[PDB]
Amino acid sequence: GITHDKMYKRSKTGAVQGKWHKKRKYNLGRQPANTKLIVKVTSKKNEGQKISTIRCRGGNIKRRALRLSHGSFAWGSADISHKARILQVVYNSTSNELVRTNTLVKGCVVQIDSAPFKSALSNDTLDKEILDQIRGDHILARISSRPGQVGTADGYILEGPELLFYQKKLAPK
Amino acid sequence: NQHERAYHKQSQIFQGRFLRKDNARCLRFYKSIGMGYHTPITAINGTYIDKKCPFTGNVSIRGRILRGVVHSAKMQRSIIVRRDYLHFVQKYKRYERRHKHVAAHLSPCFRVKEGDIVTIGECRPLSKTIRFNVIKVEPVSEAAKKRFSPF
Amino acid sequence: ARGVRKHLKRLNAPKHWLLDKMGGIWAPRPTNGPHGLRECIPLILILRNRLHYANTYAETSMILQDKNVLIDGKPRTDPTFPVGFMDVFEIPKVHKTFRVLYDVKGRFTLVPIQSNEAGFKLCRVQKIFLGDKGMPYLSTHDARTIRFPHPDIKTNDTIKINLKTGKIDEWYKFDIGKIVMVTGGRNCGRIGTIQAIDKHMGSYTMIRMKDTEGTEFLTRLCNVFVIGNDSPAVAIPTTKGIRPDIIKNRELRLRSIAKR
Amino acid sequence: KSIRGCIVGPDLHALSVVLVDAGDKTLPGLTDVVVPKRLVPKRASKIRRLFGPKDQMLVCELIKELGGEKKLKYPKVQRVVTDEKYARKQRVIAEKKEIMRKSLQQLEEYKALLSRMG
RNA sequence: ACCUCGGGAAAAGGAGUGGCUCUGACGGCCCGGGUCAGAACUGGAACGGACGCGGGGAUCCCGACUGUUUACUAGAAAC
RNA sequence: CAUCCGGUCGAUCCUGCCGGAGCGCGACGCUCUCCCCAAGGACGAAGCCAUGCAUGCCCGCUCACCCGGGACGCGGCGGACGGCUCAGGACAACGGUUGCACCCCCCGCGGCGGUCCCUGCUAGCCGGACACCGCUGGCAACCCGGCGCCAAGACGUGCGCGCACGGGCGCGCGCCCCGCGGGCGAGCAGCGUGACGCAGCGACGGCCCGCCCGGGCUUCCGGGGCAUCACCCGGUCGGCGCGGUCGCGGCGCGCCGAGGGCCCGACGCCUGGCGGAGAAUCAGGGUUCGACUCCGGAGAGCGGGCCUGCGAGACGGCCCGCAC
RNA sequence: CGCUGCUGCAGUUGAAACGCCCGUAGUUGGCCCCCCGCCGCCACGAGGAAACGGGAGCGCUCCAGGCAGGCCCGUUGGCCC
Repeated sequence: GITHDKMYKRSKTGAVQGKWHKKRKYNLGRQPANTKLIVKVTSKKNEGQKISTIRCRGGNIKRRALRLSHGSFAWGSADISHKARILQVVYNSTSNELVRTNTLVKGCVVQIDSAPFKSALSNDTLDKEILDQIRGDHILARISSRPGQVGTADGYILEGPELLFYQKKLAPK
Repeated sequence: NQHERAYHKQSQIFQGRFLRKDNARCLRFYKSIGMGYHTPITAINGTYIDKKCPFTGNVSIRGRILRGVVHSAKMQRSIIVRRDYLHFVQKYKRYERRHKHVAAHLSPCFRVKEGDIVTIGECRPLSKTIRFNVIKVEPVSEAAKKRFSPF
Repeated sequence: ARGVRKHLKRLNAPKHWLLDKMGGIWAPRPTNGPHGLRECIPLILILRNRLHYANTYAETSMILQDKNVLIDGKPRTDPTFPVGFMDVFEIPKVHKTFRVLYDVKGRFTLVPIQSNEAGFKLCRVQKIFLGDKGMPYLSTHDARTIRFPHPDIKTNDTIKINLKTGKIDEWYKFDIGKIVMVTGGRNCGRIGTIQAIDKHMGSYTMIRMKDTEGTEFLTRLCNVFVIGNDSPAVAIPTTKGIRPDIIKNRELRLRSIAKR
Repeated sequence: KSIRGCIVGPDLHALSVVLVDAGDKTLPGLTDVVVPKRLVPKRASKIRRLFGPKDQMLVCELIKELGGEKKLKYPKVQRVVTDEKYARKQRVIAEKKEIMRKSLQQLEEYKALLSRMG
């Protein structure tokens, strides 16, 4: 019964708009997916990453992710891409309450294990700052994929002014 | 600017471009608008972001391109364009001047004061009331009278 | 609401179909296929009304079930199969084959053709699009889809389909001077040379074409179908889209009714 | 619809009990009856079980579809390769290659058409 | 409701409230305040957990009111 | 397809209403020789319903005591169309006009066709298994239990062409602008390359791809009465970041601002309010109605909620409360 | 019923000029430039439903009708709205 029609909403003036129809299955919206992480592998290993699949109007299926673990992350200015497990979620624009639960949302800044990206550090002088993150086992990456709309969490390693901005916000914690 | 709780970047411009030199240094994406309109210099030279701005953002101009005066610039990067028009009644062959208000997105590239003529161009439903986006502005004087104009 | 409509009311049905108001409370519901309802006419209507070969819908189904008629060379059993411009309706058992074109008054007309003419049918490319790994495809008015077209062909350029090998034969490109036949609206059913094409950037390219009566008709690119270069190419109806006016048709009607 | 629970209780009308083991005992029902199942295998693997194209290798009854003239009754075999069937699949596999072959040929021509123009 | 427009009014009539674990606000020039929000999570269905601390409404009669009054039987509508 | 005439007076001329004169379209009375066409429980009860009836067809897959009848089931396709009514709803539906560079779609038609692996492939063709059915039963009725055999263009699995390729991801034009095209008015597609993923059909090679037809929203302009309704709104109005959706959007949620609407009548309220195409009457101008034939909308006693499917918030589907 | 009045009502006395002045919204504005740009504006298009209403033709025996008919404009069923 969750619906995205504007029949139940007011006008520009703020006038009540009379309802002329009952709910439509063409206007329905499904409940939101909380894409948690398998962060605590100790007691979360008992549930492998699970991606559900929901039928949609047209019969086309949208895979929706319930629990995720790893996604393709790419260092663009180095052309180094590897599948990396997501260690932790930090700093979301929508709410920092989400960050506590680790629920993944497109645009959340995550931390990924640098062990897959180890070869790039040995390759000489790739960028500068990102190399230090590879030397320490945590690299910041933004999830660029919508978990729950494709059931995947791929992303990009943060670089440039964006990396600095995110780090500055996360400096005290 | 820590208070900005989210980094705002043009989607097309890879963040890495700001480093290195000039090989693929386009640091700005400016798209030609069609229907014979010219790109403002402030979209090319601008340092603003704005997804809704037609020239430097992910919005398309298609459909009716009406023109109207600016009722007010009070909203955040938006204007309520007032467009005047005449409605004819046949029984009394006299007409009735009728006015409508339409919300429009104002690009930072443009700067409008109330009363200015703005050529709004139709765009994707961008908000509850915004389905039009300013495509060009021509300035008007401080005080020249309200003047009914149905251009 | 809910899904699709599988019924057509008689007065809703297109005027050109010329169905009787008191003839029925329902009209054939035209099916989907190569032509749309506004730009089609059901196979049952050609056989029941103009041909009169089958007295009732039931007889038309019996004939179709036995594959008596073949359109485009293929025997089709659809009573409601959509039929439109340049479709070759050939009934071999009766020994008579004709094309389906447009009359000056806009009703679809059966125009007799020779065996060479029967073989090929003209087509109009709506546009060329990239799909399935990037191969180009051209979509004809008859919805026939042709992969890998020759590069010169553009949007709105008439081409000719072999219909035996079903491939492109030749291209008569749309340009100033080339003879065209209007397919829709007030000037539907008129063959004229193109005087000019108005670009009208933004929407509705509007073209002006004039027949040999010195009268120019102004019609947008949507219903302009090229029929050969300066030559009319494929055989055209006897009136030849010359635009008979109402007063002139009044005299013609009176001569016909003079005969008893 | 109202259903009843798996636990059995003092009130009851019908209980259905399969037998894991009767025991050495002899019961007039279940030890004095051996069931001759009416139906017989109608598939390729099932025909190759009881009797080890094997269409003729089936027992035959004389019953009509609806129930002096008697039709010898054979239940139709299924999943058995006919010689035309094997052939039918064989030409579709060849047809699939032909579709690839024609597309393979059309592809070189189209690459060439752009190349010859430039 | 009513009103001398000040009141009535804390009207009536409700909802929340604990502990822990956090996250924002707010100054000065890395240094201070401990108040105000917003969350989770937890508890026999609990939290102003003692204590402190209006029952409420509708009227009628007198006296406008705050005042004062028979020490020691009237605190009033009396003065 | 332009008209008047009786009634204020002792008389008279006015203004002014009153009443007649015409046509409808419903009722009511009286009466009716035939034939043709033709409305018919809409009118403040969208009150309640007894009965019978309105949705089937197929023959894919026959070991049902005629035959190759084509029971029954299983499968398949339709039941979402159509019919019915006007309760709801007054910047709405609806009508013309746009858009989707913000989309979804069965059939049909015309195309296109390749599907990594390691294992596990049987590919001359693979597993099991469910009714129908046989028996054993429980039912007041409804309704179903258990046991055993057996089939599919049903099901489960998989043969398969590392330019094998569903989704999503990262990257890959500019130099003031605009002047070829795969394709536009519009930087849009497509793909090249890396990381992911291994989805679909592949057991009588269809996935996909257009067009259509339908849908969803979208622009513009029109879209009641009341001032004894003058101020109104507070997700209200914008911006951002997400989620959700077929998608776009306060649509929802955070976050941040303070908008937004209004004598060119906002907001409220009422409507014995479906709207148009149209209809009645009619010099010209006009007035009133539009349930009802076509089109779009909305609802099946009332609120809700769902499943199936390509499409239903379906009621001759389900589930719940509520009356009956 | 020109008793709703845009055509097209009436306000000295029949009903009816606010007691007066200022006054914003609203509505209304003298004369002037020929030769361009927008606005209305007029004409003619195009585009999209028929039925209906007109309206061509046709003797349903007339008629309300209907698209007919008859060796026939590729018989018709035009066209306007």
